[PDB]
Amino acid sequence: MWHRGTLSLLCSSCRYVVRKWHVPILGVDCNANPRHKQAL
Amino acid sequence: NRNPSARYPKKGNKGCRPVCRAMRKIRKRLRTGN
Amino acid sequence: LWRQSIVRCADNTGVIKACIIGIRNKYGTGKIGARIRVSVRDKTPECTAPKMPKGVIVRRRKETRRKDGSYIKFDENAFVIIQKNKARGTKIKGPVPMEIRHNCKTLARWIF
Amino acid sequence: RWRPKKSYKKRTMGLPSTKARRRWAQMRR
Amino acid sequence: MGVLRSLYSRVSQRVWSTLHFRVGSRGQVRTNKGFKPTAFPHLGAALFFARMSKGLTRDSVEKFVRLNVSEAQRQEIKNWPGSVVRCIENGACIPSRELQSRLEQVVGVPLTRRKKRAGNRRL
Amino acid sequence: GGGPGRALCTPTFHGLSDGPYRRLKFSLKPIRHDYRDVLVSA
Amino acid sequence: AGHKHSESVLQQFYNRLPVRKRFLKAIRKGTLIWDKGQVKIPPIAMQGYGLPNKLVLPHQKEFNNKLPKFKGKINQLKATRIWFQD
Amino acid sequence: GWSKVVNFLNKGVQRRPHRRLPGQPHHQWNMLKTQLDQLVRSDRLELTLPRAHELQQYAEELVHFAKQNTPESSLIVESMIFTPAARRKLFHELCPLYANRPFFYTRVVNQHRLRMRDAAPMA
Amino acid sequence: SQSYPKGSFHEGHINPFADVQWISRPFMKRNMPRDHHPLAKQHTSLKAVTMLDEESGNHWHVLDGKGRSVGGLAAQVVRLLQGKHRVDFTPRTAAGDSVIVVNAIHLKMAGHTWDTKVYKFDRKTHPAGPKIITAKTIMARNPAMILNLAVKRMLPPNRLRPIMYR
Amino acid sequence: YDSRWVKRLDRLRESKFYDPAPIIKEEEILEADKIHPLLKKVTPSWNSRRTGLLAYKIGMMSLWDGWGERHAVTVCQVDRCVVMDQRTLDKDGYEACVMGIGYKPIHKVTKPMLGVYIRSQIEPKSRIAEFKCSSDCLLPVGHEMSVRHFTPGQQVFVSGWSKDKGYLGVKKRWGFAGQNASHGVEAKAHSSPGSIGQSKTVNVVWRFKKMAGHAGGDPRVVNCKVFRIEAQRNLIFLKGCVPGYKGSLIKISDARGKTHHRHNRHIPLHFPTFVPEPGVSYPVTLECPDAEQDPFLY
Amino acid sequence: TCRQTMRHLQQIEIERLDKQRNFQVPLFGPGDLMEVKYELSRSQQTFATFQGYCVEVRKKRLNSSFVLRNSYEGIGVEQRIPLYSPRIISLKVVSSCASPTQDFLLERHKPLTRDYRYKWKYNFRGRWSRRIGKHKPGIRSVEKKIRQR
Amino acid sequence: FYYRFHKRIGKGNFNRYLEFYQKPRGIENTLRLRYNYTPTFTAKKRSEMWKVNLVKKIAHATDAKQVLDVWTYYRHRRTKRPYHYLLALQRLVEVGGCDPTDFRFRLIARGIYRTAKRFINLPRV
RNA sequence: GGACUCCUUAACUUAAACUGAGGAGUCAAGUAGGUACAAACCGUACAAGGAUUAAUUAUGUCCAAAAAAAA
RNA sequence: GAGAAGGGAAA
RNA sequence: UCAGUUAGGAACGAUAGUUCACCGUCAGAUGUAAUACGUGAGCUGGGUUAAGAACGUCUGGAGACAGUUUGUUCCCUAUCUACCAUUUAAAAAAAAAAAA
RNA sequence: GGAGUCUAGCUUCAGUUGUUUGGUAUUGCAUGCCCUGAGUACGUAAGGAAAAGGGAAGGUUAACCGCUAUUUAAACACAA
RNA sequence: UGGAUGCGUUAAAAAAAAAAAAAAAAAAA
RNA sequence: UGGUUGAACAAAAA
RNA sequence: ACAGGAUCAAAUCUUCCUUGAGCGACUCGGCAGGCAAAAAAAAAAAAAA
Ligand SMILES: [Zn+2]
Repeated sequence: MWHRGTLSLLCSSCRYVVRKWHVPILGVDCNANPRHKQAL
Repeated sequence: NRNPSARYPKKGNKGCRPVCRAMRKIRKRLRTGN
Repeated sequence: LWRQSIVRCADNTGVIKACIIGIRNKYGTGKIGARIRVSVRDKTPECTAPKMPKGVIVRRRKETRRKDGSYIKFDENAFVIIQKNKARGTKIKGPVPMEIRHNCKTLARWIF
Repeated sequence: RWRPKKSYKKRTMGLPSTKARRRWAQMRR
Repeated sequence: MGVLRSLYSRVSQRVWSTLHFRVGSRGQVRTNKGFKPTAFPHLGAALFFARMSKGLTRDSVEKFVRLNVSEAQRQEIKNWPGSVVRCIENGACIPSRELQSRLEQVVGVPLTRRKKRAGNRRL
Repeated sequence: GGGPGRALCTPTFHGLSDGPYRRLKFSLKPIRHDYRDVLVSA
Repeated sequence: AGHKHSESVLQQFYNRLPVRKRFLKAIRKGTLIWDKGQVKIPPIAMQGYGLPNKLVLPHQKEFNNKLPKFKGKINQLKATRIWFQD
Repeated sequence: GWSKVVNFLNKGVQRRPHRRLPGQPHHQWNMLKTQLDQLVRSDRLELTLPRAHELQQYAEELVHFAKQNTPESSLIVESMIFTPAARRKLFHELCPLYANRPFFYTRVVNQHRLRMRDAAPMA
Repeated sequence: SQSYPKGSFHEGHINPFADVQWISRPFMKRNMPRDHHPLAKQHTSLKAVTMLDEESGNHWHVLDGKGRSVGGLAAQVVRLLQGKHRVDFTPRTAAGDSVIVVNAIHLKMAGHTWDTKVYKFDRKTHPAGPKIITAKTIMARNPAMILNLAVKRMLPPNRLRPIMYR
Repeated sequence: YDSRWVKRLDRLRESKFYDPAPIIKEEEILEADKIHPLLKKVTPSWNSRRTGLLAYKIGMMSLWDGWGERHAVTVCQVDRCVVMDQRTLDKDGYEACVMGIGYKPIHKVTKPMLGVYIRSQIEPKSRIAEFKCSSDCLLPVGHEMSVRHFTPGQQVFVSGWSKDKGYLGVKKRWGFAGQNASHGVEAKAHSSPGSIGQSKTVNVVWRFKKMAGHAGGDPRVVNCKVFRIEAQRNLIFLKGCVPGYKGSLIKISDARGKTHHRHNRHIPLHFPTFVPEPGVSYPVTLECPDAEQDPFLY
Repeated sequence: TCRQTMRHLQQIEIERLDKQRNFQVPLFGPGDLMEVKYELSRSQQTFATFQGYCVEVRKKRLNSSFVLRNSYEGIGVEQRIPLYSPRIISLKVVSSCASPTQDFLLERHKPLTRDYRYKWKYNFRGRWSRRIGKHKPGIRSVEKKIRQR
Repeated sequence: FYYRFHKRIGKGNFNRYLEFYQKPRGIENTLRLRYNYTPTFTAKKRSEMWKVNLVKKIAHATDAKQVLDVWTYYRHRRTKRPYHYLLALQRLVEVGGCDPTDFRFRLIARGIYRTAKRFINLPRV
């Protein structure tokens, strides 16, 4: 996962999501590129 | 930063404390940057 | 046995004595059959061994406890050079204990 | 100089019982 | 799954077989000193309360009863339709004295007024 | 020293009048052994 | 506190918070914030969208309120970039 | 000092089988032998309670080995005793006197009084 | 290896744009307290009962804690314990009545407090600092402590606090 | 209560007056007179946990196993360990077996304890202790625990009290390094503890700090392997070492947790305890099973 | 009673070991040449025969042992063997030195006198002790003492 | 003085708690309440007035139910005396007896057994 | 040849209870209140002395802690 | 509803 | 990189006053930082910052050098806080005499 | 309003609330090296794992004295 | 006929465990 | 919403 | 304590109810044991006459 201080949509299939990690975390999920998977 | 000068005033001080920096530093930054 | 101990060579490689420079014992409880590294201090004119060979201890002066309650000790501390999991020499002089855990035992005349 | 790590002194589980610990428990009762 | 289950499942596994050797709180509503079976409407209710206090499953209780009871009682258990412990707790079937004794051995408390035998005689 | 509270807003208990039975301590008198003698509790 | 004789006012404020050390770690790292007795996810700044009015100056409130507003959920959000407002 | 320190410092301590007298071991042995000789000559000695308790065992040993009448026991008694008067008294009076006594030829009596000069318990 | 326990936000929606970002509970949905099925609908709550005893002078309040906020109940309980509702209140005695609170298991804390809150207990000269216990752990072991620890620290810190606590 | 020299001499002469050794049988039969009428077998459930028992540490000796391997072993004796009562939820609020062991002279016993012993119909006991257990594993009052409670080869969790060593400094109590014996070291520093804490910042000495004190006398637990049992004298030979003095009380119970999962999962155990059948013959001495592989293989 | 129980257990263990043993231990002592054949590995059926002179017999009932010593190819080697070890196959006396000297070395004896209570090795002067006589620090000689007596 | 009194967490189990509508075993606070401030006149009078009111209400009672109710009401007031016990027993006999197994009467019987050796006229009891 | 707050400045790393200027306020040499806790901020119908009356100052109104939510 | 950033804990 | 209900651990030497380092062995697990660069009323005193004395260098000199050397008294019986040990009790010292 | 003993509750290394014919279940945990899986999966070859267990060193903490070593001792009463 | 120590031997399991020093409906001793 | 959940997912919503 | 109570009245061996939890449990009540002596690593080991 790409750990960031900011999130951005890199392509048309990126979307924003909330992950239930140690805490609630914002992130980006992508069907096309695994490298587009981000976590703020 | 550290308490003796970085401490903000509180309701009842009218924005001033005897050894405070924060207010004047903020005003100077607002006036001419850093 | 421990660091700075002086040990003889049991095999016929020509090394007369060496000084232990590597061993895993914090206290001087160096067991027989323990892996050691030595620095050669005396050798025969024909000896071809390296200056810093590794090996295993086969004899020691301090008594060793056997699993059946017996105790065995020798009159010298001796080791054998090991290379590629094999003894560099072809023969090892004197008797050796049974607990060495290395096929070098087969090169000894007696296995007690 | 070189020093050993001695990380065993930081152990927090499996500590043997001591008079100090038992006195502590008595105090906290 | 793979050679490893989910960590949630592993934690639930560890917690599933927790066995405490204490009753360490008097603020709990559970079997304790001075338990009275008659505080409940019937034997089924008392048994359910005691089993829940112990933290045991109906299946385990029934298995213990079946494996420790006599041969004739085992045959009766087999003949009975459904699960005997469930029926007893639901108040659908009346247990026998041996069955009740094994249930009491399991749950640690009596389910009816326990009768003690004295040797007293009036002259 | 002072604190987050108000120094002079802590009420202190006191009497709004004076009288002669402030310090009269309580003590036990002897009690009847025969309350059956009273008609109300005869 | 402890072996740190003198620390910053902000660090002391974090140290005094009555929460689990891992939520406190999130607060220190900036993925969570302490606000009015609660631990919350920080407000989200969305490029091209107006911020919540509470975060802007009183004279800027009208201009901020006149900006476009997002009233959906995180899945619907089409903003090009987002980050925690600070 | 403080009396409770005796308890504090003796918590978990064993009693010494032999009470140690002042000086080095050779001096202690010489003192014990001299006092044994004097005890033989006088039939009774006023001592401190610990010293009587210490010398009793050597008196018993002297009598026990003197009775046996063998060269080995004679040499043992010789190593224990110093003076010809003590030797004569032992062999010619105590041995016939104890001929039929199997053991336990001495006694220690606590006087239950502290010595005036130094408050030493006496016996 | 070990990892964080599953909190209340692992079992429901999370809306980061809302003030109440996720619903928090003392336990999981399957672990929340409930009434035994056949032994339900037999009881009702008067929610509050008062007993006056003019002879001994020790009066009693009995309160239902089902559905009440911890702090909201604690403030009222502190008032009653101090006796500030009485015209003969005196700061120098435990001048209030006695209080019984039931249904502490059903107390509510708004927001994410059930997941976030912790309680500290000092340990003198202890190198590891105070012992910290989780709010969920306290709710599982002894729900009454949740109300007790709020009431205690809402009471004045003078030497009368233990008496009113008792 | 004799003198020091008298006690020393009696210790020296002790050996000359020992009783002749008894004759140990090979097999024994148990009749109804030695079996509690209410003792009956039970098949355990998942939660069933048996009771422990009490023994006296007697001594230690070296024994050879089947392969010829020598093991140091500790001998413990279950000296008339008898169940005296049962704790129950309704009657006591918890579950356990109360066990008394040993013999105490009546002139040393107190009257109320004498009444307890008379009610139990037993001789005066030396010590009494509880063993928490499952409801199904409760034993009947009056039953006498036998070493046959433990299957040889099983792992046992043993608790005891360590001996007292008196007042000791840091060097002997905690093995502190001290200082060099030479090189100008001051006399007070040869065996000193050195520093005892941090400085003005924290301004304390931390609790549980290691310092001088009265050493020993702590409750210590260990694991042992049941090496051998002799039913005639109720002797149990446990592999290893056990805390305490010779003649000190010892609690012995089944291994638990990791030890049970790793060692006792397949060794069958008697539940609630060994339940003899009248008329059947049993071995007097039982040994633990031998190792499958030859210990002297290398 | 604990010690007597230990003694009884020792005796019964010795009896069982003697019953299971298939040969007779010979009479031997210090100075005797002895040959012991013992097991090396049971599964591999390997054995070892050691021949050496007896230098110690430690009699402790069940814990009794004996020490043999010999030189092989100029290398000394000595071995302590428990007397009742079940891994011994055979034990024989090659040569015997039966003599009153051997009987003495085998027997336990007692001090001739009580003079050992002097403990002369503790008749010493310390480094910082005051100079009583011309004795240097350490153990003091007794020549002057004897001369004066 | 300092009144040391603490409420502890304990070792309960309330996860997936089920409500049976059965009372718990005991009250949480069982440590003695030792007041650390001296009472006032009214406070001490209320504390001590049971010594009068108990005997007065025993005399006024004309039924075993009333006698036992009064005794139960004053159950916690210490310290009861042999004449208190004797007055209770005499009033019970006069009113016409009661069930000797009623827990209220069991309080009296257990108290009598507790103070048996301190009775001067045990035969009257 | 004083300190701090405020306004305007020069020097400083648009740093320092830093250094140096021009003016007001407090302290210095001014209590009791607020501002969490040892001068410099807020406020005073500023403290001769006594008392169980009263006032909207700053600033508050869930509890510690005085002060609103009838029908 | 606020450096509410003394402690509790409130819409 | 991120993450814990934070669980067990990371050996010794040559030259050297050294820290950090360089080199050698073992191992095949660089750890980093703080605690008055933790700790000298707990230890040492090698470097380093007095009196002596010498070399180089500067002055006319006495003298000197953020140059190099050799020699050179490291105190304190612990009152309080802290900690580790430690402790019969209602009584087994004395006294406690009311009611009117 | 008394005593003897065994104990409940409370306290304690780190820390969590995670369980509903046959019928779940004492594993929280974790340096390296060796053996089993296996020269297998994977790979053109070279090379080369995992799930589950077991052995041998090394070290740390604690206890213990049957053995070993060191150091120390002691040397006493069968027979009526 | 023995004692201490490790250079010897054993264990490394239990923590609701081992264990403890204050039974407590007693609210004015 | 589902013990589905270590750095993994499904349903519904707008 | 099977101690008290109910009944068209109980298998020997109580069908039930009461006994707030039959005083936490079991005992004692001329019970209980601080110091001395004599012993004594924690402990244990002497009946009185
Ligand atoms: Zn994408």
